[PDB]
Amino acid sequence: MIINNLKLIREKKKISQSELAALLEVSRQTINGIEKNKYNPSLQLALKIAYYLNCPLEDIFQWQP
Amino acid sequence: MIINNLKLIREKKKISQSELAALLEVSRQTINGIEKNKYNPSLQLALKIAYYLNCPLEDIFQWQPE
Ligand SMILES: *SCC1=CC(C)(C)N(O)C1(C)C
Ligand SMILES: *SCC1=CC(C)(C)N(O)C1(C)C
Repeated sequence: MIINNLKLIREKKKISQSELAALLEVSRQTINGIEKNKYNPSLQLALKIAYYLNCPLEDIFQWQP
Repeated sequence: MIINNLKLIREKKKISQSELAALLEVSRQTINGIEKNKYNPSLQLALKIAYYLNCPLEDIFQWQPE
């Protein structure tokens, strides 16, 4: 019930997974897992992802009732 | 570290803790713990809070860059 646009946005910005993972200090596998909807990040990791992609968080992770 | 403004925004909007809790389907203790900086709201809960408070999530929850 959270939609995410992480892969689309990352790719539009021409950032690789390995590049984003290093900024975030997480495994590339964890970025990939999020992109593929296998699990969601904690709030802090989500905020760091938004910070390093320079997009509002709700552009990347969307919830709606 | 995340700094949050939930108390301030909630009270400016005249929403009580139990009111917010009901709307979000969580306990009042959960809302209070976020506001007393005990408790870490999940990404989903944070998104629900931003949705109903109708503020950008980063107005409510701010990561301190590090
Ligand atoms: S930062 C917002 C943003 C950038 C871009 C990748 C061009 N987008 O499609 C959105 C609007 C998400
Ligand atoms: S929605 C943004 C917002 C509303 C109000 C509660 C009046 N605020 O102080 C901010 C700017 C957080």
